[PDB]
Amino acid sequence: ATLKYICAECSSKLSLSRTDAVRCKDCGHRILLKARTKRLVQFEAR
Amino acid sequence: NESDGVTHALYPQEARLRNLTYSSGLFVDVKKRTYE
Ligand SMILES: [Zn+2]
Repeated sequence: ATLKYICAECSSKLSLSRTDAVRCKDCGHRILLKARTKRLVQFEAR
Repeated sequence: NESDGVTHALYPQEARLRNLTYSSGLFVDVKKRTYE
């Protein structure tokens, strides 16, 4: 059950927004990664 | 100098990514002594 964001540093699926901060959960680190779609992406191998 | 939760070691990797300014601060040793 889900993903939205990631901790640049302490490596750990976060998931949060607005009035929420922009920090973390078991690293207090202020940099955050978006995190990959599940819509599947295709490549031509050319 | 933070937004909130305050004053922290900064590595160069993070200053780059947060648009920070890899800075340290300056401290003198001051003296009051009286003369007009
Ligand atoms: Zn973290």
